[PDB]
Amino acid sequence: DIQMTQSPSSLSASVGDRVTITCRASQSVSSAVAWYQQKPGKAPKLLIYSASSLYSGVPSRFSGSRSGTDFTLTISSLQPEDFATYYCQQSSSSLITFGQGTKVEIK
Amino acid sequence: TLVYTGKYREDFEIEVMNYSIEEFREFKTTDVESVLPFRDSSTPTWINITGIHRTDVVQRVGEFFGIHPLVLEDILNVHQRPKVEFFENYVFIVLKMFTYDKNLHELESEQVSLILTKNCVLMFQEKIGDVFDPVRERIRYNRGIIRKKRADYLLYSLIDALVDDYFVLLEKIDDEIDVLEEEVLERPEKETVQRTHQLKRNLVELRKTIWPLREVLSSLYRDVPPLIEKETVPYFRDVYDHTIQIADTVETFRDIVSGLLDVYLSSVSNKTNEVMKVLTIIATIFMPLTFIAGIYGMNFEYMPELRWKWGYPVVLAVMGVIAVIMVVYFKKKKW
Amino acid sequence: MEEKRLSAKKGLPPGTLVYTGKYREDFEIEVMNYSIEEFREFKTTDVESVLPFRDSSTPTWINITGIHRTDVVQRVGEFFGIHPLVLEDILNVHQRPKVEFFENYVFIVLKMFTYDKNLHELESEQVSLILTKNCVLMFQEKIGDVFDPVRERIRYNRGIIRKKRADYLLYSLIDALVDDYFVLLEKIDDEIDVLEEEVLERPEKETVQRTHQLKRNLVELRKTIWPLREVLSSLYRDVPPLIEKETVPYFRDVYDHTIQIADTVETFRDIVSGLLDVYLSSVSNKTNEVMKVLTIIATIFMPLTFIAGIYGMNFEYMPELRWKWGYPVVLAVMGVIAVIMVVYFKKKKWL
Amino acid sequence: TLVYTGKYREDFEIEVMNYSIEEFREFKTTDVESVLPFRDSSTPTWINITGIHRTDVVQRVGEFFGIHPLVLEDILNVHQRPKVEFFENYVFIVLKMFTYDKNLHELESEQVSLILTKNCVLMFQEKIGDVFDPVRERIRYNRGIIRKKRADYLLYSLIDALVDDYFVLLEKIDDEIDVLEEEVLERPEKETVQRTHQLKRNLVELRKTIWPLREVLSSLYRDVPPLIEKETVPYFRDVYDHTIQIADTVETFRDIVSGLLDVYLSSVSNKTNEVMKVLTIIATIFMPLTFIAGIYGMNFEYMPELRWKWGYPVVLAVMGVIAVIMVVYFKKKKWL
Amino acid sequence: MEEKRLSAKKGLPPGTLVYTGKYREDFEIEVMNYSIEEFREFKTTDVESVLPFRDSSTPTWINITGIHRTDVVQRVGEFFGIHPLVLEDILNVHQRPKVEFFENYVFIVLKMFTYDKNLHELESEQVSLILTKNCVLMFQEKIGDVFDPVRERIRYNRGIIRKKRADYLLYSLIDALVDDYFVLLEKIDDEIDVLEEEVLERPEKETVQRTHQLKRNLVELRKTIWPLREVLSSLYRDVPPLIEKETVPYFRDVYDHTIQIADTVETFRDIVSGLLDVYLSSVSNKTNEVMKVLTIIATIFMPLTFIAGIYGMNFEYMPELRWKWGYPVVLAVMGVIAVIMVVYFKKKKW
Amino acid sequence: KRLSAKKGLPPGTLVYTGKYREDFEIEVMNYSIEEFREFKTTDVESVLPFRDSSTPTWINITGIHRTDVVQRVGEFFGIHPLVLEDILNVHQRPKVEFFENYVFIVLKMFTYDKNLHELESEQVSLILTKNCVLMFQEKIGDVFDPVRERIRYNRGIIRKKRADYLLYSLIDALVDDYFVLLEKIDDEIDVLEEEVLERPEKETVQRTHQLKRNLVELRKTIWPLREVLSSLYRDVPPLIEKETVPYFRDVYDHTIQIADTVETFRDIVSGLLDVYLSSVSNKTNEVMKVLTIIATIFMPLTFIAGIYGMNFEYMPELRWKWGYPVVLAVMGVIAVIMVVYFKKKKW
Amino acid sequence: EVQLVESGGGLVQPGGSLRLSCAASGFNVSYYSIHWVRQAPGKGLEWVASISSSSGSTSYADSVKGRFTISADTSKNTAYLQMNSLRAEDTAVYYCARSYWYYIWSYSYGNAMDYWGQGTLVTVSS
Ligand SMILES: [Mg+2]
Ligand SMILES: [Mg+2]
Ligand SMILES: [Mg+2]
Repeated sequence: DIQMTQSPSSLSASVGDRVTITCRASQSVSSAVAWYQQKPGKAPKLLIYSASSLYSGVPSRFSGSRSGTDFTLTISSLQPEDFATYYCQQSSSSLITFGQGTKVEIK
Repeated sequence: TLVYTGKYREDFEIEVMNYSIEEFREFKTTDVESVLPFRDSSTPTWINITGIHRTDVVQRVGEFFGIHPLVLEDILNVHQRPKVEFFENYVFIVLKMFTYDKNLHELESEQVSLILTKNCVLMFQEKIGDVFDPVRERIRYNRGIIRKKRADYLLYSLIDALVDDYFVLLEKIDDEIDVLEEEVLERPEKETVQRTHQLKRNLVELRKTIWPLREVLSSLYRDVPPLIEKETVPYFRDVYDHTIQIADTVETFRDIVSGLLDVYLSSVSNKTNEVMKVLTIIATIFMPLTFIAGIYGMNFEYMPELRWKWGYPVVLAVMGVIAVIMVVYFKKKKW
Repeated sequence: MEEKRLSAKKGLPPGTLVYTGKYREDFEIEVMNYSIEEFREFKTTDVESVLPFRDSSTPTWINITGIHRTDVVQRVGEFFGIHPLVLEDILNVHQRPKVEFFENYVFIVLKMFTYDKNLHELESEQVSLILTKNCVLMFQEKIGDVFDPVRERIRYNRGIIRKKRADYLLYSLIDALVDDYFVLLEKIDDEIDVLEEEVLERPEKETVQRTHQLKRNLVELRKTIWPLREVLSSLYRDVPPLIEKETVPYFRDVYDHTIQIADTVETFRDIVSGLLDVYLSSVSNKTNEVMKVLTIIATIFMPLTFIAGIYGMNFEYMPELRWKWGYPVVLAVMGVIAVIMVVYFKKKKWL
Repeated sequence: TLVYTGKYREDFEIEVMNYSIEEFREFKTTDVESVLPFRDSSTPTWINITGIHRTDVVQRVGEFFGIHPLVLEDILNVHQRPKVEFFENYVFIVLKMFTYDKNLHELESEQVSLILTKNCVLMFQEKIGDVFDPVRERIRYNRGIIRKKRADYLLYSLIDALVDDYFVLLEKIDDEIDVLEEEVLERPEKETVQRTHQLKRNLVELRKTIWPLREVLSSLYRDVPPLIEKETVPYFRDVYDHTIQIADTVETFRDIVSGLLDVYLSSVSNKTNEVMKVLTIIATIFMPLTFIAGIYGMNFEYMPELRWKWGYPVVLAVMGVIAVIMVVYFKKKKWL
Repeated sequence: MEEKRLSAKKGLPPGTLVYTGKYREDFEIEVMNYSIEEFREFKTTDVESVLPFRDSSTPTWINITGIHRTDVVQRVGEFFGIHPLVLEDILNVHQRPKVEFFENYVFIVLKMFTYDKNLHELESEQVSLILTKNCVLMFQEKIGDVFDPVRERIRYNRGIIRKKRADYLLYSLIDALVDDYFVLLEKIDDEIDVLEEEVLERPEKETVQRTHQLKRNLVELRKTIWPLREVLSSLYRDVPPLIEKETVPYFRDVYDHTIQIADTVETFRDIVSGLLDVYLSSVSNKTNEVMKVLTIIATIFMPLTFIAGIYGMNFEYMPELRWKWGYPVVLAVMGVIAVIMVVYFKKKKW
Repeated sequence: KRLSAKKGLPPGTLVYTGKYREDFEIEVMNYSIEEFREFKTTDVESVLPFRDSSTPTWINITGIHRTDVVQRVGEFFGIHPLVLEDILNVHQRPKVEFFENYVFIVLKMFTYDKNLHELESEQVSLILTKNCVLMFQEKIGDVFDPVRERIRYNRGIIRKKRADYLLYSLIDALVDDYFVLLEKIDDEIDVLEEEVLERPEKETVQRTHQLKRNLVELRKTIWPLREVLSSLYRDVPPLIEKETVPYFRDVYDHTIQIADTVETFRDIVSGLLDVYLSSVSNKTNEVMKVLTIIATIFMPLTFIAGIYGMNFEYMPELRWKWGYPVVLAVMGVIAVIMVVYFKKKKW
Repeated sequence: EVQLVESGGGLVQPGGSLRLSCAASGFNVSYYSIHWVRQAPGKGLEWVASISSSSGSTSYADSVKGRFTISADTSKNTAYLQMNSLRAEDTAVYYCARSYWYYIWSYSYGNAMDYWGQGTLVTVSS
């Protein structure tokens, strides 16, 4: 199927600096990439869909973009509520797969 | 006689796939006479000929099955467009494959000719490699109702495989357009204009190919010939809808690339002005200075500046003076 | 032509209706029930408190805002017996204005054009209308429309809307939508004037980009206006059973208005096309000035450099020992040549 | 009734005019208490409300005559398109007047609207200064058919005066087109683009003003008002003919001005070519020559240029002949 | 001769049909008196067989191919009761498509275009259809139709053309013409595509007249399309008694087809308009190529020759003179200047 | 200067706004089935007795510069002041006016000089009253001689019919003149096309503008002609008789055809300037290519000469081993390696 | 108001079976697709199966295909996951999600998951 390789595996940062998480696809995933945020013990939450569209209610600090096959999630001003694990998910085909995750912690 | 127009003559083989509700039985041979007598088999027979450049075998095969020599002309007529022709004992369809390369953005095409007959379907291909491996899997491993239906369902399955490959090609073209959008709007680059030209050309080829396929599918289901049968009309109608869905994306992509070209070519005159400004700046501040050097570089005796108050530093300071006045002259009126 | 079937798309389950669009923030249902004497209105979130308006006597206006709620659209269409292809067309915004006549309702696709001053972006939004026997069904994407004057007319019994039936409500909605195009086409006017002033003063690439955005926007406006005029013409010269005979002149007036809509957009198109050539003339004039500078410099200083090289060659025999060693004479020759070139340039008015 | 744009604010005056063969009357006032001359209907009534700055006079005259307050804002509002209305008790028409300044290419648009009741021509102005004085001169000299008609001739006379003003203004525009034409053809300059585009936009605004006026007069003439006595319908048609002539002249002016700009662009793009010719000729003649002058400046020690009838005039002659042959090679191509 | 010169049509007494066309070499009549169970075909070159079908109860399709003969059209018109002021309308090729209703028949004038690919020119053939009583009278100037599928459906039952009356035959012919218009539009699209490639990649001198010929052909095409929609609207919106009222949806579909054709023509016109303006930009880009080349070379070499001259001019007591290491230092400095110019120009922007 | 009579007295003025006053002659052609009569006289009253004949007559008034004679002629016929003032002024768009007693028709002439490429117009008037027609001309000379020849030698049916056929003959002669004018202009368009394709000059833009204004004036004169004949046919004035309408149908169709022809001429004139601009741009590209090739060949050679030509006492190339031929060979190699770069990219 | 609730999760012997019940309230499962996503302790999310109730379309991951079974109940407005031939590597927290389709291009569609359930923990050991 399609592998989503999400890098880095983990990250430590402060409050206010830009956080960028990258996800690459095995083959062409035509802008069908969505980003999720999960906190320990809680169900995942939707942040981005169509690789650039902000889901309703999500703060404007979160941003996404695609350049061909690779995808990036950007948090412009990191805030204490943002420390969690982030996943990239593709739904180009009927067999939909996730990335391995990325844990954002305190520097 | 029969003449082949294409440019693929390196290989040739014949692949056969008979099947029934009970069992399936496949061949990969090289002799035309071996595959010849499958016409009268009550079970569906799928015939694949990987080399049509060998005009002898493609001439031999059509004589037995009873296909008019005009379709023989068309099968080896590589330079064609998709089309479908109905006949009393068979129906003749011509389709196009498409091979794309990400590293080298050229859209290669291979022509496939389909002859649906009674309980037998003939395939004619130029090179090795096709899009029908999933159909082979369904035939081999009973993966669907393809085993329970007749040759019309096989024609469905093959046309569906072709449109699936078209969807994959669309995915690759979409990736290329996504990259080129930023590579053109954000920055100017010498390679990008040629890349945009190639993308436009490939989209033109896709548009010239896709609409005949849409008309072919509409002919297949809308006006029913006896071969297709009534049960298979919904399937061909679904394929027709898929073709609509491909064509709309092709139009959208063409509009996007046309907009990119329009912007780039609209941004040309001031670029010409800037290059001329650079060249004029360079020439204005150096040609008179070279003249100043040359005029004191003449082989003239009794010239006043022998050692008059450090003549060489005086000349160099003069050079600096004209350089400064020339550079400030441009900045005042902003070239 | 066809039998009005579902599209049976790929990579998508067969019974699926999909909202084709970008707006997923707002959902509201505004019902506006009125008669000659009575009047009421209420916002709603659940659809089930709106279905009992299908069977009624007063003319009702049901305004569903937010079509990304495909469940609400399907529920409404099922209650009102609307063909699933019609719901698919409601949910598909990538289409031109349409008008379809059915045995029990009319289905009109229209477009609203909000234009913003900054970034000069032309934004579009599909609005869909279904006229049933007593109910007009409206589907939108976002909050914000052009139907506030109609709302005030019902709320204050102004006009004559409350005396007539749902046909007049449909006419009022279409009339307000068409009249907003006049606001759009008078907004574009001052922007064209500003572009003209800028191209008279400051030629840059941003002006080119602005002018080409104008051209693309006007092409899209034409592609939206022409099907709109055809839709109004069909609403006029077809007399469906649902629209009474006394509503036809109003639709005629709407068609008339669309006429000068298109006429003035054509005039704006060719005037900005003229601005383009004004731009090219100005930039070519600037390049002419700079090229004159370069060619004057070259014309003066190629021959003088050549003469300096000639008198600066190193041969065994030289003309040095004559004409008072001719060095000031040679310099005077160079000066005379330069003066002749300069006056010749000034003779031809060469800046 | 109070709301209006009225970009010009100054003193307000009112002039009336009642005339006949037997008696001659003319009065001036600053206020409209003189309601007795109105509604008499015995003789034609013409009053020139020279100003709309104060809305009270318009409101009062609307109270006295037919009002229909929906159009009071229209008559007050200068920014309103030329239209026509057929309300009862009068006829409502909206027109415009233009004044051209050659020195400063701007065309002022002072809105003028006429309402005509039963044997009373209510004539509303916007500013002091009219092109309507031919009619007053005709009345004072007591000539023409102005006296005998039943107040349906004054509307035609005023519209004819307005159309004559339109003729003279398009004549002035014709003069302007001719002068910019000669400017573009023989003596181009930098700001000629500004003049041409100002003329173009003026022509666009005049088209937008006159085009609706043609169908306003079409509705007025083909759909005759009930108050017209039908004795001089041919004059009410000659007005329409003059309007269509004005529209055609505006269209042809727009065409001519559109062509002039492209003539200018061709001018500048041929100037580019002449500059390029000069630069290429000079560079290509003198660059090989300076290369030879710089290569024969090679100092070294062993130079085979010694003697051979002296190399100085040999190299000078070969430079001259190569320059001449290059020039004549450019002579056949007619570059220079 | 031709169209720019107008020496024809000048001196001729009225009362006689005059041929305004250019083809006077092919005359042929083909008749299909088809019915619900039978169809009769009779390829003829004589008028006599045509007449007895005027009062036939079954549908009849008279096709007079070649109208250069005055007497043939005269006899047909007076036999079928066509008004005299209409015969010259059949005989007038220059006038635009139109429809003129009448009490017992309908007069329809259309045009059919064939596009030559070897020489990009549009040719038009006048066609006149008269739906009188139970027969359809069609007049042409040359052999070669777009109604071959209609003929096949008449001969071979591929539809309901047989079981209907003559108005359905008229609808079938109109639909055939509209389909051929779609085919014409496809060929024109191919021509515009190849022209756009020509403009975009390689500009030559001969492309500009091709662009103007394409624009002129599109203008003529649009001018012909405009009245066709009006004719179709007059056909279905207010159906005369000669139309069975069971064929309204068919003409309505043809009207939709005409709408689509007009949209395609408008898009083609816009593209053709943009072609020359983008040709100018393409030539300017080709100019800018050599612009940049010359700019790089001049910037590399003028400062270098300036420095060579200043260190190479001759007068006594040069401070740099009498130094052994000056020459390698000078060459190193010149190379550094050259490489910094190269990296500034070609490596990052040009 | 035009538009002088509009300011002043609306009801009517009697002034001739023409530039011709040289000649003043009268031509009268009283004709019937069996009679033949022609004469030339300068007497104003000499034409009065001939108007009372029931047979149709054609009175020609060339060089209408005397206002008194025109006023007298109009007064005898009771000419309306509007028609009387419209006769005199030259710069009036062609418009047909029908009245109870007579019909007023005004058109324009045209002649072309090949050398000066100039278009000039002369105004003529058509007034049909009782059984006579009035001809008013701006000067001597006209293209109406085919009608005179057909009257003289009894050709066609003009002898049998009334003055309506005479009016149609006059209109036909005018349309023939117009067709000849457009045929002449076609030759100029063709030669301009050839010249602009194979020899552009600075004069071509002025030529194109002058031709454009010529065609604009021709269109502004021909469209009212079409409107005049359209009103003449459809409005069916009482004075025109039967057995005449098909002629007017023919002339109306001919006017539509000439309008189409002048529209085609307009499009060709529009395209000529675009072809010219394309040619100029291609020439500029060529000239820059030549300049760049010369510069890129010769600047590095000058640099090479200058480097080794410096005033250095420590140059090894000064007597290294016959260094001058060596550096000549190096420069030749440089020149050839640069020139082979060209002709590969087509420069 | 719109919510998803999971049940059935528990401790099951290897080679065993259990059914997971996804109780949906606030919406109709006919109009939306329902997904099953699991998460092993310490490892990331992994997509198991999907059901389009109205059309009956079902898709499975290879790790569970032919071994799991997704189903829908329009009357009960609930979706089920059946887990057969269970391995110890199927132990995880099982989430129920709801997704909508959105439009990118004509040929291309994507879906995103709005709401989730708190999940049920399935243990397969001993
Ligand atoms: Mg241009
Ligand atoms: Mg030197
Ligand atoms: Mg030296």
